[PDB]
Amino acid sequence: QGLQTWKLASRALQKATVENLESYQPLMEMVNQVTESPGKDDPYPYVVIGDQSSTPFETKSSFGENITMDFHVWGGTTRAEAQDISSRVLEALTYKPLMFEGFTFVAKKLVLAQVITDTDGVTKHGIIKVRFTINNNTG
Repeated sequence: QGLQTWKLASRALQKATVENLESYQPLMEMVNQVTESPGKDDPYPYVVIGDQSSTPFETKSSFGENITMDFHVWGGTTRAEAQDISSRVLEALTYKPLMFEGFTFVAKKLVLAQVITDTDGVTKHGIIKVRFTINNNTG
């Protein structure tokens, strides 16, 4: 009953994560574009959900006991807005706690995204990588 009882439930946490993104009223006034991949050519500031680089290779399965979700945000302004888009997406992510209908997973990962201003004239973008673990998933 507890072998690989996730599968569609783990990816449905991305739907529950999309439910904190749709339930969080301050984020929608900041983006016109919270979408699950389509709308990459839509107006700035805005966000698409997926993965970064050549992360899923041959299979799209994050080892065994893990659920993985990445968010890619292009605001395109200055240093304060990159912390506001990144803090607004994580503030949504724990605004309403992550549960799916009989299934619990906890956000347990170590990452960093740095906000910087360069002399060469670079854009401000936020790349967010989140992993949720079923190991001690109390719920």
